[PDB]
Amino acid sequence: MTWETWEREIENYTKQIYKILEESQEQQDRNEKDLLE
Amino acid sequence: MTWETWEREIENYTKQIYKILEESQEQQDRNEKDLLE
Amino acid sequence: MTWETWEREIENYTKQIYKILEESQEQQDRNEKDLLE
Amino acid sequence: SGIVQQQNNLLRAIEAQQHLLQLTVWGIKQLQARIL
Amino acid sequence: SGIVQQQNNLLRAIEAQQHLLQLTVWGIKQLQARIL
Amino acid sequence: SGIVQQQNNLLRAIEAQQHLLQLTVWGIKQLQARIL
Repeated sequence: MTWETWEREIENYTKQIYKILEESQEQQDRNEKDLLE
Repeated sequence: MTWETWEREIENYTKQIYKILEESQEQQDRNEKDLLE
Repeated sequence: MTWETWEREIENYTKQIYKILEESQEQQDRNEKDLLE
Repeated sequence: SGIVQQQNNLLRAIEAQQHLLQLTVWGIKQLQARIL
Repeated sequence: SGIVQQQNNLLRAIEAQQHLLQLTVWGIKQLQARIL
Repeated sequence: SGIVQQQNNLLRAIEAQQHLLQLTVWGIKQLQARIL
């Protein structure tokens, strides 16, 4: 595997992780709101 | 630590986490089924 | 970033994680005890 | 439902991070094979 | 309550680990550039 | 019970991930010491 592919893979998984972290934050938000009310 | 033991520990924790993730996926599916039914 | 600030940041976040996971263990204990009630 | 959904979200995050971790292991091994 | 709070903490742990992952990527890239 | 067990599963995965992270840090430091 080339470092070029390695870099692309790093960027891709990093992008996906941040998407999942955003979803997780949003769901944590919903769950905390639901609990408090 | 040295590179031989490093390689061994990498393999060991890699297998460890794969097993836990597999167990987690199974539990996730079970929880989703139980919630629906 | 330099190798010196890299090392200190690794240490910083490692200590943070240990603290968060210790808290998480304590919470796991509580949730398991709650589950009986 | 929301708690179960969040468990799925956290599982997906950990799985994605494990892929990233495997890439870093590959990179360390690549560099190790050249340097030493 | 307790479950939702623990999900918060697991998420915080995962977020901190993401910082460590990106630091390890930085280190690998620095070494790679050096020896190319 | 299943939800509480899954929380433990995720905690265990994160802890294993942390051990892997610690190993990648060690490897990077070793390479750094040799190259710099």
